[PDB]
Amino acid sequence: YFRVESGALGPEENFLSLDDILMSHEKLPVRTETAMPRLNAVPQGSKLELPLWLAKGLFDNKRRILSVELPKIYQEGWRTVFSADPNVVDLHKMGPHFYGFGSQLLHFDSPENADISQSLLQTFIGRFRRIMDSSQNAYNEDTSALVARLDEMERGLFQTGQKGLNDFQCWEKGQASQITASNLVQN
Amino acid sequence: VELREAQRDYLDFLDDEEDQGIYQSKVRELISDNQYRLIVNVNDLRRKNEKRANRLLNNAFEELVAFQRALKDFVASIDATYAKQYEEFYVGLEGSFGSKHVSPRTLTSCFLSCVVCVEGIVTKCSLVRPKVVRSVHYCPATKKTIERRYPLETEYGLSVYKDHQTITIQEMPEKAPAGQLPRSVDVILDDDLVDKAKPGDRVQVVGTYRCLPGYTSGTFRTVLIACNVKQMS
Amino acid sequence: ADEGQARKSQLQRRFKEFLRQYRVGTDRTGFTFKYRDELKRHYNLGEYWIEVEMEDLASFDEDLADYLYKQPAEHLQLLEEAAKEVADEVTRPRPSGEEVLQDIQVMLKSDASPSSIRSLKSDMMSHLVKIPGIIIAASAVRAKATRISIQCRSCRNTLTNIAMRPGLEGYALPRKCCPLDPYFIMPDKCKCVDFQTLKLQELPDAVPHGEMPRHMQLYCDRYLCDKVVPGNRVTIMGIYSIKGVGIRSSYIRVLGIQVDTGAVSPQEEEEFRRLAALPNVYEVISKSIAPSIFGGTDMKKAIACLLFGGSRKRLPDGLTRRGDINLLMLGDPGTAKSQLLKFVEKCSPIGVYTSGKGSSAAGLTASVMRDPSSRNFIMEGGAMVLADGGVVCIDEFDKMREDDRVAIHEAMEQQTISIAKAGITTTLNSRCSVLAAANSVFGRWDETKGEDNIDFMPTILSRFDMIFIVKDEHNEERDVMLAKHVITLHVSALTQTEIDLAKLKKFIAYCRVKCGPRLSAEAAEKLKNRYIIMRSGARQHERDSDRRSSIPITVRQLEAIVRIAEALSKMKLQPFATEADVEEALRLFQVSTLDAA
Amino acid sequence: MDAAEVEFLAEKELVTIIPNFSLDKIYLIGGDLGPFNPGLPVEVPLWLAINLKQRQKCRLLPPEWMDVEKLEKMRDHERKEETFTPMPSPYYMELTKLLLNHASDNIPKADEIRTLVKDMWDTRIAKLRVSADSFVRQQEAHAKLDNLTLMEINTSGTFLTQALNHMYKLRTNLQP
Amino acid sequence: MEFSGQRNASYPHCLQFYLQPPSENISLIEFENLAIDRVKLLKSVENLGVSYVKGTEQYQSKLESELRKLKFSYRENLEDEYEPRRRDHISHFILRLAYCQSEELRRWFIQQEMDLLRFRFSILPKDKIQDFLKDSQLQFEAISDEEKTLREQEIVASSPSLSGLKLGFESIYKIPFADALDLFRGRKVYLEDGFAYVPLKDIVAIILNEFRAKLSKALALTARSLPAVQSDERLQPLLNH
Ligand SMILES: Nc1ncnc2c1ncn2[C@@H]1O[C@H](COP(=O)(O)OP(=O)(O)NP(=O)(O)O)[C@@H](O)[C@H]1O
Ligand SMILES: [Mg+2]
Ligand SMILES: [Zn+2]
Repeated sequence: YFRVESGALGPEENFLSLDDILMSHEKLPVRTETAMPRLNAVPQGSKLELPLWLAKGLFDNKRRILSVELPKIYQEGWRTVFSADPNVVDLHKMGPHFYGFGSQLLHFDSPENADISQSLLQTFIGRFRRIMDSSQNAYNEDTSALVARLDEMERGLFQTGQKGLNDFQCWEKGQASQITASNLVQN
Repeated sequence: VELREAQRDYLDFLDDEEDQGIYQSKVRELISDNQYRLIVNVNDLRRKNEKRANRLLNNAFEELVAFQRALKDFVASIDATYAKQYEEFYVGLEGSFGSKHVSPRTLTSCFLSCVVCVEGIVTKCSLVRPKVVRSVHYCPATKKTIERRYPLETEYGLSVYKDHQTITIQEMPEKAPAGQLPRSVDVILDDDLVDKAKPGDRVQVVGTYRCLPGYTSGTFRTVLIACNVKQMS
Repeated sequence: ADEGQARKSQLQRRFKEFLRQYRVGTDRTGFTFKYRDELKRHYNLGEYWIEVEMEDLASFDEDLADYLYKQPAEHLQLLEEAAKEVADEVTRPRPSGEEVLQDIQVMLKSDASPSSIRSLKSDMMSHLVKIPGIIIAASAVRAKATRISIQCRSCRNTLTNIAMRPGLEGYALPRKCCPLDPYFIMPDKCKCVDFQTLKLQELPDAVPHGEMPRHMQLYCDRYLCDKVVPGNRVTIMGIYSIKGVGIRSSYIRVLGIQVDTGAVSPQEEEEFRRLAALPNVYEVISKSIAPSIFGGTDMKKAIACLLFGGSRKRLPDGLTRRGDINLLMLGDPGTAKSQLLKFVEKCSPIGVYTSGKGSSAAGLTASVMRDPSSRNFIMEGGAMVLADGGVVCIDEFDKMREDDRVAIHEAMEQQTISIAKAGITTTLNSRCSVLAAANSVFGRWDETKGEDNIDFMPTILSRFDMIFIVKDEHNEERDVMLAKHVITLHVSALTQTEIDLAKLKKFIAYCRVKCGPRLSAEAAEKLKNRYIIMRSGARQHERDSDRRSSIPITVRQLEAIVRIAEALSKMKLQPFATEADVEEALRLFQVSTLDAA
Repeated sequence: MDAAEVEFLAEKELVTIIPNFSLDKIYLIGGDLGPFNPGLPVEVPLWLAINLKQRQKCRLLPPEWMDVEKLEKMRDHERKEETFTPMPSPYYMELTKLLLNHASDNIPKADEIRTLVKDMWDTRIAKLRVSADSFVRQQEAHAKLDNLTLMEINTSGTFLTQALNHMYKLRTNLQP
Repeated sequence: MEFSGQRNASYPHCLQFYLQPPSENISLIEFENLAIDRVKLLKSVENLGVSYVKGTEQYQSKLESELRKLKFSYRENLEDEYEPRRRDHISHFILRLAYCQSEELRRWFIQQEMDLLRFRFSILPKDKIQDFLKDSQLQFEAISDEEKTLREQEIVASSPSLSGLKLGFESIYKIPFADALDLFRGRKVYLEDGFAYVPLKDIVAIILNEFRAKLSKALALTARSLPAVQSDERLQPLLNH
């Protein structure tokens, strides 16, 4: 089963990826720069919240229809908090695709791009060692306390580490040669 | 003897007139209001010197004394006359502490000597009363005098005292684990911090967690020597 | 002495070999090193403890196990030192910031038979013992020194790294380098650890007739702190030692704790997922509840919904909704009411059972009293506080005084207890279910007298989600069937030699912590249209009558049906409740409260 | 690549057996083997040696590096060095498992040898952990690996390369 | 695993001895103020002297503030103190010419230099002593250190000034009596068979003496060889006033 991968960290989403489809559903705050009829009308200057896909669709580089702003968690007040000790913050109570969504805001040419990139990279480097140690060393135990705070991207790395551990333990204890049934074990 | 270089680090951090001059402005305000304590934001210190900031939080005592001496030298370099009006200066902390933010339940014996940030609800107070730091005696028949720190007769105007008070902080009952009663801790307030909180207040206290001595049973009582006190509503 | 040092060194080597050579398995499959791997994985996670088993050590070398049984204090420290030096070579080299080696705590475990407290002959001083019992008292945590430094008052000489003994005994300082009491402790150089104390009660079935139960004092250290609370039944392993002219006290130093009854293993989750998946789980659970009691299938179904409960909610403007469910049983004598209460107390993960005749208002909610030490006033928790998060069984409910039943009106609805006495004002939590049993005013239900069988006031009858009336019936076929059932139950006490109670207990806890439902839109629409009919009928009955009824229909009943719908959905681990679930919820409420009204 | 496939490669290593029967020279696609004479040694690949041992048709002889005196010196040298030391066989772990499970009856001091080989695995894995962490902290771009074996690579390697892919993507993103 | 991927050589230590000419460029105002600020420093050392006793903590505490204020080299820092070190080096070469105008002025600035050097040598941590003695020509090799405890007994019995603790913390090494010249001719301390059991401060005295000798030779060269460079001398009167 060749699941189509997410594109989010690069310059574009992958068209057929389910994760990018869910992630782009998130809402973003904006200001209306030209009045809109039959939506009755929306006057100029009105403040709104609408999905990321629609915001990218309407944002011509002239900034003729609307102008965009960063959500609170990507502004300086919160970046300062991540900088203290990134291990403690809950990136699942933040948006479930923190890095993926954050990487796509750089599209809108804000003056704060140089700060957002440094925030994301430093957060990742800060969190890495705990993911490594805890995934590689937790054998046949309740992992629910460990995996609780991890972002969707980080969770994939946890699963890969666990899989690698399990295979070696099977081989050492001699279980590796036996033939068995696959996902059709459901039935 | 690296603490002489640590004090040197703090002194050049405080001398920020070469880079937008925020802390020099704050010290000037302190002088104008005749005060003797400063409040430093840990985010600025962490930004300028990662090593010194991350060491301060895990070595509260040995690092804060160096910071106090640096402040004393800096204010003396601004005005020696003002620096002679008070025996010693103090520094308080604010900002984000990350892993050191706790409650009276999660605070345990492994936090001893760390800078900690406790929060809860105030339940009681003792009365303000003086404490002696330096005592003096004098003899008019000989123009002689003696001193001690912590015949002739005592000089109350040449001796000097400071205020002391105790309060108690309790865990938020909404956050108690199932089927248990709330836990609590004792806080010590000293000099210009006395009577800054009263019962029923919700407070957040910054301080250093420390044991008190007590033949010995090898068993101690732990208290939080406050370094700053904050209120919210 | 050098001979003593040589002996210590030799024994330490033997313990080290046990840790780094022991293996399990067969050559037909493959071998694994049991304790090396555990040390590695625990150290890399920041644990610093292991749990050695006496059976294994006894098999590797009998002499070491013998020494560790007869002289535990003298030898256990050699084992702890050995564990430390093995951990180092098993992990080294460590990354930056990790270069300093930490200390390991070693815990003990065994499969052998317990002995009662009464069995402790004083020949057992300092020998290793295993004891069962109940925890009846528990201290708050304190700090205890392991190593210290001291300084002289008059001439400022110092002594440092002074070792302090573990357990409940003290220490004394030197007098040489001066005054008679020349040294004082430096608190900044105290290496301290957590420590706690407990009191143990001998098992109710072990104490003979015509004697008191014995009781014992316990000491607790480092990773063992806040592992238990009072009322729990536990098994303890430790050292037994001492703490008119010749009296001295005695206590036990704990080395391992086992709660006779933890996180669910992956295998257990697969079984619970299977139980949630299979299609007729509701009937399976219904048959597991109180299996000896004949009949009463509807009553057993309602009890199942009580154990799983609805779901807690916090609304946008900050107010709360309670989620959990209250149930009342009322009617004839000899109908097994007390038996069902007695079962639910054992089936629930947390539960308490009390009698209405033998309890007081201050005992049910909370109390204030003076400390036996000091002179200060202190708080105490009643039954409804100890059972926070669980079920409270109130038996003989109709025999409380009026002013005492008034005391629980806050706890049953707002799930909190507000106190203002003796100069203290606080709010405590009580998030628990009430299950109650009662008789008619006339001893058994008298159908000629109607509503006069009930004299509870409306302000408490409206706080129950469901009310059941139970009447005895004299049908011959049921009587013959019941008689045969009872007789074979008695006869099969020897001959005896779907879900078990233990399995069901763990399953309930798992479902409660992981799953929280909500209504589907159409389900809410259906329930809305039903509620209007129900209110209209109740109003017309009161209008037609000359008398107002004791069991009202209010918005609390609308909430009650929603809570039952959520419970039914929770048994199947489904995120949304459906019209099928609302149909069953309405059926259960239709039987009980509308037969009572 | 799974542990099963790494073992499949390890089974090509040659070992010495003493047959208890007689057979002519046999020609295989991979080479010529034999002749086989009773009571006299011959070289064969490990997959064949294990199979004949199970069916009670031969005796195994330990490889010359499987010796307590040799393995002690190797363990000490490995613990002392700051890097990965070269190894007595590229497939030392796999060969140890296969021979000691089937051929304990012919290999003296087997339970000593198990412990000595386990210690080398424990040391080398720790070095790999430190290297991975250092690679990410310093944001490095290339590294060298001259004495790692294929089982040791395969055990931990997938995690590391998966993490490095994402990190390289985060640091470049400001310049499409 | 093994991974793959300029002014340090100029001044590996804050200490410097002016062997190499800085073969580079300067601005007019730059060399002017580099020298003139040090003139203020020379006066300031003796102003501190008239304030209170030489070399005490009061001296130490005030003196480092002068250096931080005046941007010249320090107790040695790990960041770019090489810029203050080369400024110190360059400005030292510039200072050779001002107070060579009279021998009394030469001796005056030499004396405050000796005081400054003695202060710096008083500040030194152990690692500085260990690396500078090996990285400099100032080798002064030690011999047979295990015998120091026989001299812990003998010196203590034989000396009013020295003590057993000074054997270790003013760490003792063996060099001749002549390197402790004032101590043998005053007969102040334990020396035996022509050898002295010596702490660092004697080698500091030798450093100061050879520094004075080399500097005096340089001042003679300053008096003699300089006229080709003297296309501008406008600062010299303002400097000698
Ligand atoms: N259906 C039944 N199955 C088994 N035992 C039953 C049943 N009904 C009644 N009993 C027996 O009834 C006796 C009394 O049980 P109990 O629980 O006190 O009923 P009760 O309704 O609470 N009686 P009361 O306290 O007078 O109101 C016990 O000995 C039970 O075994
Ligand atoms: Mg009964
Ligand atoms: Zn003394």
